[PDB]
Amino acid sequence: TTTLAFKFRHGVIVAADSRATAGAYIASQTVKKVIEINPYLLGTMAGGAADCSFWERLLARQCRIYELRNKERISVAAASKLLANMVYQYKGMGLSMGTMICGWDKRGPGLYYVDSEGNRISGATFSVGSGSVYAYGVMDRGYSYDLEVEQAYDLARRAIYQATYRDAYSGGAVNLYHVREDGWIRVSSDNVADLHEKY
Amino acid sequence: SIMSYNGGAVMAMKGKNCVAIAADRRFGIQAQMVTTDFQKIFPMGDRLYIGLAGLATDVQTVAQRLKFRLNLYELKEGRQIKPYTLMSMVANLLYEKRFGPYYTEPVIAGLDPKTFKPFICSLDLIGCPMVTDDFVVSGTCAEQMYGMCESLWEPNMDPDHLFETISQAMLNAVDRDAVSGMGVIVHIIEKDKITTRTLKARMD
Amino acid sequence: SYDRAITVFSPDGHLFQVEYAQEAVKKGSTAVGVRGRDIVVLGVEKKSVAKLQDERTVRKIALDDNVCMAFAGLTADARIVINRARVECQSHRLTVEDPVTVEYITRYIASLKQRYTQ
Amino acid sequence: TQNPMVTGTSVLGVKFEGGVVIAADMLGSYGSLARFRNISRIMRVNNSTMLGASGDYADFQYLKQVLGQMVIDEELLGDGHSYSPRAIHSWLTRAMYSRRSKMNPLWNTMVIGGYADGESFLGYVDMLGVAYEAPSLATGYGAYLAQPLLREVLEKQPVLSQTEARDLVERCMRVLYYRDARSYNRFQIATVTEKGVEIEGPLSTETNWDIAHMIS
Amino acid sequence: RFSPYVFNGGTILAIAGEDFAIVASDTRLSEGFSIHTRDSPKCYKLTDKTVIGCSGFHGDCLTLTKIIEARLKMYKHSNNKAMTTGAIAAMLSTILYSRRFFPYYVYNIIGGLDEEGKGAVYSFDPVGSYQRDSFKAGGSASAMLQPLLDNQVGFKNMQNVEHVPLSLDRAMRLVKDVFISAAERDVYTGDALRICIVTKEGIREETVSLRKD
Amino acid sequence: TTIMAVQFDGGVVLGADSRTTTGSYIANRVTDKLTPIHDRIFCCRSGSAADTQAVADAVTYQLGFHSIELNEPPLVHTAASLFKEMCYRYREDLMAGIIIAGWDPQEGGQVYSVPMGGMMVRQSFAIGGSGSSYIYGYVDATYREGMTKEECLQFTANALALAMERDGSSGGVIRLAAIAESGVERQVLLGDQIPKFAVATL
Amino acid sequence: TTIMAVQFDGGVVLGADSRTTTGSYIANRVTDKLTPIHDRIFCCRSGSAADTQAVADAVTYQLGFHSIELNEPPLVHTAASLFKEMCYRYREDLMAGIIIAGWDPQEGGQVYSVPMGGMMVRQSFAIGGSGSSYIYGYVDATYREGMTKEECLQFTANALALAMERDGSSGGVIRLAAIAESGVERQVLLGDQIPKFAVATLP
Amino acid sequence: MEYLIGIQGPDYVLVASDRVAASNIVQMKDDHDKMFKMSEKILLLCVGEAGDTVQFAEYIQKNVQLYKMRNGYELSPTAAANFTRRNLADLRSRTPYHVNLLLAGYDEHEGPALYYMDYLAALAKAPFAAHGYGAFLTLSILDRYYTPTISRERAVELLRKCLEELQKRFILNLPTFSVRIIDKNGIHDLDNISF
Amino acid sequence: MEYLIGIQGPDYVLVASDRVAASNIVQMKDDHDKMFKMSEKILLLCVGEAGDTVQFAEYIQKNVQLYKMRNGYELSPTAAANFTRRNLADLRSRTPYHVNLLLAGYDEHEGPALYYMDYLAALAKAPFAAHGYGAFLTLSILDRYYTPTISRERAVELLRKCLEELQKRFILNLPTFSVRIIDKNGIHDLDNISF
Amino acid sequence: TTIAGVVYKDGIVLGADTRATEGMVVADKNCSKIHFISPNIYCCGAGTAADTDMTTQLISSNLELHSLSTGRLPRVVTANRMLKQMLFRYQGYIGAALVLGGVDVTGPHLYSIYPHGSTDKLPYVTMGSGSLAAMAVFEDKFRPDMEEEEAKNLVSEAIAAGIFNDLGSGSNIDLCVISKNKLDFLRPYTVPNKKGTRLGRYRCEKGTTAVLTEKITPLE
Repeated sequence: TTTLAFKFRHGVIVAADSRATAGAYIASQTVKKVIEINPYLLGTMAGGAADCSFWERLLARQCRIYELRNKERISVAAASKLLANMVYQYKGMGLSMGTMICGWDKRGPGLYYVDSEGNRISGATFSVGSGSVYAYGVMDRGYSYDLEVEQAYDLARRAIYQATYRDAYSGGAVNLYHVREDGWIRVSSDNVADLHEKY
Repeated sequence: SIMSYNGGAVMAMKGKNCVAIAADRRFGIQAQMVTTDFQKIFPMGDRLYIGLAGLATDVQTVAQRLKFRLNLYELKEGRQIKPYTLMSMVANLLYEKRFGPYYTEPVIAGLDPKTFKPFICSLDLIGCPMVTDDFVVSGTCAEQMYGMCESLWEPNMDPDHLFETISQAMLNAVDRDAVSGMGVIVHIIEKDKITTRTLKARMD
Repeated sequence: SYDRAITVFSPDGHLFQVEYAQEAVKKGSTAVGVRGRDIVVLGVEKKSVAKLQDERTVRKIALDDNVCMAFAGLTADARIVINRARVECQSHRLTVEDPVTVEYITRYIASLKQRYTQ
Repeated sequence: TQNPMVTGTSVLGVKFEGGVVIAADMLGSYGSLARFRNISRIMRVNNSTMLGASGDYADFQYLKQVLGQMVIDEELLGDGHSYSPRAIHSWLTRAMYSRRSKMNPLWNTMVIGGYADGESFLGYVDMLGVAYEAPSLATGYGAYLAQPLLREVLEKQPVLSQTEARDLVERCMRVLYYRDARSYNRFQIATVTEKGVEIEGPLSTETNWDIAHMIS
Repeated sequence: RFSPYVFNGGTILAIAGEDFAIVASDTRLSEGFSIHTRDSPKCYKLTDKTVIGCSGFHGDCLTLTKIIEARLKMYKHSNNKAMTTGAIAAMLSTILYSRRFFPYYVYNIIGGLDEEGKGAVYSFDPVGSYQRDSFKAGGSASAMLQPLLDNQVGFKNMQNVEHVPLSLDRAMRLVKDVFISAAERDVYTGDALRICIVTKEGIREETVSLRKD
Repeated sequence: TTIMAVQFDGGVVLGADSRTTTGSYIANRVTDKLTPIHDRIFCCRSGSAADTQAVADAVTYQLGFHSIELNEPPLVHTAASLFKEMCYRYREDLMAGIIIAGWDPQEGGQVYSVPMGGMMVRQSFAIGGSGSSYIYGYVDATYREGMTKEECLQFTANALALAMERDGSSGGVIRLAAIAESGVERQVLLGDQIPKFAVATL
Repeated sequence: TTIMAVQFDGGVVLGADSRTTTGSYIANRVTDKLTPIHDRIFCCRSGSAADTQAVADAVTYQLGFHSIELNEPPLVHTAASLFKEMCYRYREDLMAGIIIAGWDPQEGGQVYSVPMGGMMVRQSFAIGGSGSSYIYGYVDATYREGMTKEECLQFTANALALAMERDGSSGGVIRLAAIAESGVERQVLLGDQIPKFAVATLP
Repeated sequence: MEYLIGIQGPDYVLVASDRVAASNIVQMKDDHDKMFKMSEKILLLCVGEAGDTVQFAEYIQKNVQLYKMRNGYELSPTAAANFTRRNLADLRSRTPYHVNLLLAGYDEHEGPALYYMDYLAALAKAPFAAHGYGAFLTLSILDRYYTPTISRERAVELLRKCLEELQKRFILNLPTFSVRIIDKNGIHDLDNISF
Repeated sequence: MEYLIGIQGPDYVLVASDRVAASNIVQMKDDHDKMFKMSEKILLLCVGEAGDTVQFAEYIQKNVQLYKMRNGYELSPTAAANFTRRNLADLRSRTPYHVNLLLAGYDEHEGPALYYMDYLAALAKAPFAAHGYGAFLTLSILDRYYTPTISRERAVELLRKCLEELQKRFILNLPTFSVRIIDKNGIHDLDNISF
Repeated sequence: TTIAGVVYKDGIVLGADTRATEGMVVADKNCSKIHFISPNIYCCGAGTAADTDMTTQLISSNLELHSLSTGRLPRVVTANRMLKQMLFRYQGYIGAALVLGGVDVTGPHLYSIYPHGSTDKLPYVTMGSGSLAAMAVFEDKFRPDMEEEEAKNLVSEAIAAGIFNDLGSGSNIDLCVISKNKLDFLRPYTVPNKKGTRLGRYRCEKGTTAVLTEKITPLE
């Protein structure tokens, strides 16, 4: 399990692998590790799968209620804070979550880290997961604010590739999403074994 | 588990007048991969290899003491070792540490140097000899390997199709194991030659 | 507790206590606010001026840093509604990390006046 | 309940052509002691359902109370409906599982037998709610010692006459008396057929100790 | 204090086809070293377009289906139609999650048709995450079936192979072969094989024996 | 597990059940629990199944070689002291309460209770095993000083039958032994020959 | 701790020791262990010392008011069922095995063993306490169908004296009680009056 | 482990905090703000167990702002510090907050006020205070050079000596440091001290 | 925790090590040498549990010198690494040596040799290797940029990128880094890389 | 693990299964659990397979000493003493519970040896996980002084019931017949369980698996 996302000049690039494990046994290789919140927001999967999925689905319901009542879409700073207030109450009961909220609001790009430990921080770059430490090294050596879009695609896929290469627990398919001002669009979906031939 | 700290997975499979033995190449520490060219199958003769999975330090410890005893054997006797004798020697060597056991489950695959009958066997981590006529597997993804080899094995195969079934068994087994994989070597032991091959595998 | 129905329908569609609540509006102080395009200026009437008054405590005009409001009628009800609106505005500041819009707290006060008619 | 103290061992059961026969000893052990020697562990619920329970005995008497008051409150209406044994089995599955969900189980392992609409019913409920039917059932050490004889006879001959099933039960109870440490040579047999529920007992098994002369 | 789960074994198997869904299961029920019964099917027909597979603790396997059929008949009252396959999956995800902190130890695999006449297999965890797959093995013997289906359905690690679509006659033989392979090596799977094929005409059954030991 | 020895004039009467359980499954229901340490000296085995057979081979060895050298039938007190030394020397790795009974020409019929600890004490009767707790009160009430051989065989059979009735870890057949100057006379009470006590019915 | 009740024709005979220990120090050596729940119904207290008084006060409360309402002397089976219900309802926090004995005009002399669990079973004789293990085998051998009153009093005194001799947690005086239609006759056996069994001395 | 430091002067309080947010071997934020504005004359420095910190700080913050809305004036730093102490103390409950706190405030009538508080909610007013394992390395320098009449340039110099002690001796990588000062003119942001 | 890194080139090995010795919150030594010279063509890098490191390394070192005294020539790095592995594995005794090792050597038949070894004494020859929690942060960049034919200045640049990642992301203060290169002319010391 | 034995009129009949499991997976299908020890003494080994393997090597070796030394065929009680002394000396840490059956000059004997060194002499034994199911058949059907074929069918039926009613056993029935006048090691005797026929064929042709490197090493 390795997920990363980073802000830059033309929006947010979100990349994720697709391996879910059961101990040493690999259960699946087609896990959709970026959960689609709404036409403008994305959430991420690290740690516990259902713990991520239920709270982000209920957050999508919450922000749709807010769109119906307040007649406007939700900001990142409000929605991620509601996710933090949902997951803060159940500290210490055994929950496991690592998430990134990615959208486009009036502050521009949005990228906030919220977990089941309760942490809530901003930042320009992030990476969460078991093989996340390998993703930081490949990500930060090419990262700057002035990245071009396709070079950002190459940096995201290369960092997830090296993270999947070193981590035994990470793998699957490198899924790549791009949130822009007019909405999020799917970039590509690529197997690791094809990119080993490419790289 | 202590066996699964380094990962690892080795299997053998019997063919008509040939045996095949293949081991994974990942040397691991529980999550961190370190190298991808770890040697587990060692030659103990012209047509006799031994494969050791499990804790990768006990593979090298048992294999160095085994080569120490086997060289004294083959210098004192004046013949190459028959594989059943090598099975009894490795079971003796592991059982000498009964209550201090090495964490390796060796598999042995080779040919009798006179009759050229195919032989395969495996052991537990403390020295129970298990001579089977179809296949023996060893390592952290044992269920995947029995699942592949129970359906893919058929008796009396030529070395080409034996290579094909052991390659498909290894490659489909280790891609459902997190802590194994990262490349595989395949040794085909024939009467007149040894074929050493490495395969295209997933590197994640 | 006490759970009779006070506001009940009359023989022709007139919640009597809602009519009388608007009577209680009709004798309060008259208030105006006029919107300019970069200012909003409020004007409320005084009651019984009484030159011994300390003017500080009789002010009729901040729910937040950005919003104030005018009223008419029973003064204690008005102070109650302001103390409901202020705690709702600061809870909104707690949950969204943005100051309130005027529609949110106006809809909240508009529903608060109806929930106590039923 | 966290501690079973007064316990009952194996209860058998097998379907036969026209009904169900279940059996159980009459012992209530207290640890190793044979403390109570004349208790009945078989309940007659109505004219077409009987019930035998292994494990903790106080919880069996609680179920006797509740499931007797249920059929009495059914018979007070007098509309012509009676609980089919499948209904009592589903009720016990829900009661045992609902006690399990409160982390407060009823420490039993029960066998419901009955005969309704001409069809024999034989159903198992344990303290977790694992519930199924079978052509023959056995709880406790009967599941290892008397269950193999029942299924070995049932493989050759799936339809049993009444006396064949009764002797098969007696011959399994002899095995349990030879090889269970908590059993007792004083047992009951309850048989439900078209005519209703009978209980025969106390019975006894006749032993053979000719291997005692086979030491040297 | 009352160790509240017992692993009652069993494997289930579902394959989503082009216009069908096959669901298979063993019928052996176990408890450690014992065999309770040899005819206890794990495939439960929900509606005309969906059959569900159960594996895990058997008491929760009974309780959950007694919940699901009640929820189906509540839906058929309040909405005047039968549920779709995706609606059943989305319902059961909430039902499994609402027992978060005392989970149903059940691995659910929903097989059936969607509204467009294609096969859909929805395989769940005990805590309610779910995903759509083409094929899935679950329960006890999943590690012996899932690499072989990875070979034969996804066509991985094969060169020079035509990726033919999923026909019925090859898929049925695949289900029988993988269960013979599971019964040869896993102790928990055996004694029968109950196969439910969901097509547009209805649901039919085929029974094959396995190893008795 | 219920063993019992009773001293009478001219010898001792031993008794034992025949049920050896592992957990609550009867592993052997015809177990012989009287081990000849010499001709007329029997030891009884209650507690750990390994230790009471493992020490008894060493004591049989030492006592046989001692009897060969001293040119005599060996004493019962000697056979008790060879257990009192050894079961004390390994007492933390043994769980062994032995009841040694036998005869010697020098001091007659003798019953030595060696409880778990490696001490030694002669008693007029000794009961042991898991079931002895249920028949302490019987034998304190029934024992009269100087019973005959047949009276003692009926007393041992009754006291064993009560413990086999009440204790679930005891049962089977009653194996008796009457050790005297004339020799050892063993007998087995099976089925109807076991003394029967009617249940407290109604 | 050794309590015992024996059913005979026309009533029951109860018996109890009088030694209450905390650890291995005798805290009270004249303890009265027979509690009157009604006029002719006695319960016996073995196990946790608090519970067997605290439940018994509630059962005495319910049973007296029930007897006043029904205008009837209350049954022994009623007094056993009020324990079987309540000791079962709190069985995780009680350690209580009660032996209820008594008389009623409707069914005569009755002895109900309520073991630790909240069940109920009528027996011809019941023994309880820590010392009862040493006198199971005596009373299985000595009991005869239909003993008289004085034979029951001697049988209860002998069976208690054996357990007081063998069990270190039992001793003191033997407090008997014979409950019948004529009433309750209590008596105390002290010193020489306790039936004596000579030690198995060496000859 | 997170670091805090505050110095109370004659008519000012100088506080500083580390600007790092870490996750178990790596830092995930290098512009992390641990200073939350309570009102115009009061800051609360907040470190400790993650999640408890921000929830507790914002819950206190909206009640301070709510008091300002209800009354039209600010809490005194004594009143807000005792309020925060009371809310942290109500500890033995089902909601314990393992938070470590410094509060700096300026009052019209009492002047500059600095309050130390641990996760027990023991409230101690001090002329200077510091949290973290880095406090053990720099309260000695603060005991060495602090006088009650330190003017603010000697305060930034002594703070620079303290953060250079963090750079030289302390084992955790704490490279960038945010500093603010409070006096009668409100809150003032100063330039970040970097290494 | 201590950091090691080694890069094996076509005819050279570049190794580097952190120069810090710590104690529980503070560092006691900022010129700590973890590079122990075994002979003219072999270095042994030694980190791990304190006490076991210097004792194990010097006990190997006197036997590596002793073989040269008895024989008049050097151990090959294969033989010395297998000897070190045998003494570390000889584990299932009482005496634990919980040491993390790198052995770099140049043979005069095989060229440059780099050996990885954990506390289990699992011996794995690698083209590059690293110890510590910083290995989790830097081996990925090593997989990103390493080719088998890296010339030595590009190897200094790739090392410097890894050390800047230690400065940027890693939470322990690792400011100064010693580096040596082993060649056919013996051991070469380079300038300390500092931040 | 299901092994059994009976004492019949002319000797000992031993039986076994062949399924050996590790974890909860079948590891071996045709494992031989009837060990050779002497020409007359065979020793079924249950429990820890490697410990009973080296034990029935070592005691076999010591009996090969002793039969050559005395020049006579060894007794059962000799192997009994050696087993109980070694297994008591290791205090049961050898996890081997044995059935030591043989025929010597005093007729047949059947001993069951528990790992701590306690020995029982029995007319019939069952060991292993499926010991209770075969013990049921023995308590139902055993008689003293049975003939050869009745004893063979009895042990085979008991091993069959232990195969069908246990997960821990299966896939073959081995027997052994020991007497004064004959030794009949019937391996296997009956095969109650049979692999099903594979309906599909999965034979991968040459070139199906991609190859990266290849090395041909010729030999003589």
